[PDB]
Amino acid sequence: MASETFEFQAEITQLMSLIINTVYSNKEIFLRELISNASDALDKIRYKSLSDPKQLETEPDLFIRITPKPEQKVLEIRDSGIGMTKAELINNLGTIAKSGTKAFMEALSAGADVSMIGQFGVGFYSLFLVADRVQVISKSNDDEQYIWESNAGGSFTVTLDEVNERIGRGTILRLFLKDDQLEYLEEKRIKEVIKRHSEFVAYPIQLVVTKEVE
Ligand SMILES: O=C1CCCCC/C=C/CCOC(=O)c2c(O)cc(O)c(Cl)c2C1
Repeated sequence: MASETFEFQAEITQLMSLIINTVYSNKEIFLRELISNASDALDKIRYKSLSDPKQLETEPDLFIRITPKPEQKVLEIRDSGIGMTKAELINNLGTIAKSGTKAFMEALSAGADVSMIGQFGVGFYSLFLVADRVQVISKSNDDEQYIWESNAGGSFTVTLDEVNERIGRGTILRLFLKDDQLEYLEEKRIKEVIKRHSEFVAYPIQLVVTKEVE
């Protein structure tokens, strides 16, 4: 419907502007960070299900799925984890977080690997190494499906989702890739990045491949 607009906490803006603009070389690290977050969200629904198995029924399969959408210059990273309510999207992604965000920027001013970002709990924002815009589409068992959208630029929107496929339960990160980062639409490239840095994941990592017949 109508979107609601929110202001990012200043430190999150600071972190994002730095990441979207950085000339840091090893931009592929974004995928390990998002796979790690997906795995963590799956751990949470699995754990919750130990005492409330009905929570799994909205999506009984536990998976991470990567879907390139070349025409739209989009890469989607989906999980069937715990998901986020409207309030959780606003909370987890924009208006609070803090969270080692300041400490990570300080570690950068001193020379840390950008690749250390996950150790500060803010690996999500590494997506701006390869994307200039993101939609986070999420469905918690506790709320309706919502879309959080950011272009790294100070404000974000949250909208009740009347436009995307229903996700049973979980989260899609829909990355709108930069024009010079379209290699991450390629099956060969995605496979190599996954295999090298995400070796001990307990859930299947599914790659959606679209190919012409004959
Ligand atoms: O806050 C988040 C991650 C926090 C660190 C991982 C712990 C999991 C928390 C559950 C809620 O997180 C999510 O659903 C979730 C996800 O599935 C994939 C993502 O890429 C992101 Cl950014 C999130 C949001």
